Amino acid sequence: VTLVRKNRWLLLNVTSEDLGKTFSVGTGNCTTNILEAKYWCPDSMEYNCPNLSPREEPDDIDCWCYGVENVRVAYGKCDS
Amino acid sequence: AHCIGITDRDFIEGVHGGTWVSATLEQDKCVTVMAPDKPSLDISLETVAIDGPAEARKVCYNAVLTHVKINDKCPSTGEAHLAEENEGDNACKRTYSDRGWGNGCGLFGKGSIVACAKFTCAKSMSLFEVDQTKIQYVIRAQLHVGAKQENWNTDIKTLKFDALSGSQEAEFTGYGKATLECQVQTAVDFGNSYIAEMEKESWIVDRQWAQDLTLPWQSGSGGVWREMHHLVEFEPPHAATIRVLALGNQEGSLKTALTGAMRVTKDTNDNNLYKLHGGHVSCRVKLSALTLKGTSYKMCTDKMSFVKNPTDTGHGTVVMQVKVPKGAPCKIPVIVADDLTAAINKGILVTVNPIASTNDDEVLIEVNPPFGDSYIIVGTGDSRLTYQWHKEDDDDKAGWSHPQFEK
Ligand SMILES: *[C@@H]1O[C@H](CO[C@H]2O[C@@H](C)[C@@H](O)[C@@H](O)[C@@H]2O)[C@@H](O[C@@H]2O[C@H](CO)[C@@H](O[C@@H]3O[C@H](CO[C@H]4O[C@H](CO)[C@@H](O)[C@H](O)[C@@H]4O)[C@@H](O)[C@H](O[C@H]4O[C@H](CO)[C@@H](O)[C@H](O)[C@@H]4O)[C@@H]3O)[C@H](O)[C@H]2NC(C)=O)[C@H](O)[C@H]1NC(C)=O
Ligand SMILES: *[C@@H]1O[C@H](CO)[C@@H](O[C@@H]2O[C@H](CO)[C@@H](O)[C@H](O)[C@H]2NC(C)=O)[C@H](O)[C@H]1NC(C)=O
Repeated sequence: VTLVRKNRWLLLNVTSEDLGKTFSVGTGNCTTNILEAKYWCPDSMEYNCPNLSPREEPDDIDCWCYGVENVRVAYGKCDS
Repeated sequence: AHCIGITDRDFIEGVHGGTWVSATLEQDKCVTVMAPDKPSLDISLETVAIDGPAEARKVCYNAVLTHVKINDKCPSTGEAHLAEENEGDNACKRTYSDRGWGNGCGLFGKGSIVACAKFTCAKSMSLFEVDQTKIQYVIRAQLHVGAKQENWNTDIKTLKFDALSGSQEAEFTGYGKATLECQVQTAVDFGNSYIAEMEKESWIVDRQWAQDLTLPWQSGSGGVWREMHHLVEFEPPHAATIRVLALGNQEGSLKTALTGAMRVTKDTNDNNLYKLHGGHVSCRVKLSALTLKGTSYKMCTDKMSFVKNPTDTGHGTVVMQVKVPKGAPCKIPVIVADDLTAAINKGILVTVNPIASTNDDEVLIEVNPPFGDSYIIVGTGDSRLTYQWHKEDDDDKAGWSHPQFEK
């Protein structure tokens, strides 16, 4: 995984190697469970990762963060 | 002379005193025009095509989606936006997703969500405007002079036409000239038709049908794709994501729909030339300027011989190749009589006034013998050539119409 600061947003750039992994981001954490994700290519996807409350269980999302604001996940579906 | 090489043939007969005749030229057919004291004229429709038709539209049937962006906002916090929405090369969709506790929203309800994707057209179908006036058609013309088959292609004058091209002259050295006023008649109305192109394949399609296609289309000269959403699939949204997928290649569907359409042959050499099928050309031919060479020539009196024996053409006519070793320049005397005694010509001479300008010339002569038993007689005296012939009375491939007089 690579995490980059782009303007107001913080970009979670993940691969198939990051499947289900949780990462410590600053004072909070972030998690992605995206089977679709493989390696980067123009056939990509980028969207928001909801900032959840301490006891907020994920609902209808495959990417989320606890205590981290303005994070978007991005991934590719191509093989290296 | 080339009509002999062509299976479907028709004979136009001119009435003595007339100057014009009317002929209908279909593709893959030939027409032999005969007038008294005039050399017979083979005319045939080679190709009917359109050259450089302006491209009206392009219709993408295979699209490729790249770089999908999705933005969202919790209920009652405003609409969600993307910069790609302003980008013309992007197909976008605005909708709403169920939000609340579980996806980081303090309110339960419909939250804004938008998806954008970079649209690239992998494969598109071209649609050309067919101009009635820019329609071109080519006609081969040739005379019956006595040329060997091996020479036909060099004696054939090629007449190029378009709509309102004016009359075209066909000038034959030593035999004058014939004039053709042609009008092209197409099978298809082009006021409501496009020329559709997919890969190497081409068709004639209806304009209204093509415009009504639920597919992304691009204007002439291009640069903008309209109605991209026809090849883009947005699945029902989740809280913060939407699965956006490019639709399947619509090549198959398009071809399927195109099975019920007339087809067009794209020219092999030129990428802009489109040859039409089934069209015909109505021609008016002036013959009064045609003349016969060797009218002053004395008749051949020397011993001639058959290079090629009289043979059926499949048109109910007979061709022979006669060698003239001595006597040239001279007229070759040819009749088709009832017997060896009579001297009345019952046959019809396609090669009007056959001549041998030089010695050892081999003159190809075509003649239409009468039905039943007859004798083909070339030359006179004891050295003359005779060949017994019989015409079956069975149906031949050649068509004969009523002789015509036009002032
Ligand atoms: C990513 O971050 C998630 C969010 O964690 C938040 O919480 C704080 C503590 C920090 O971790 C911040 O990063 C963040 O804002 C993690 O999910 C959460 O993890 C925490 C820690 O394990 C869970 O908290 C625990 O909840 C237990 C609930 O059981 C009891 O709860 C009620 C009261 O609510 C009790 O009355 C009942 O008896 C229930 O049995 C609770 O038992 C725990 O308390 C004990 O532990 C804490 C700290 O260890 C200690 O201070 C306390 O005195 C006790 O000893 C604790 O409160 C939380 O439930 C959980 N939430 C969800 C939605 O999963 C996530 O694990 C993390 N990911 C990784 C990989 O680390
Ligand atoms: C996510 O990470 C990939 C992998 O690094 C990024 O792709 C890189 O882009 C650079 C140009 O900026 C190129 O050298 C290659 O395409 C990639 N480099 C390497 C080393 O793999 C991709 O741009 C990232 N996604 C986003 C949205 O930033």
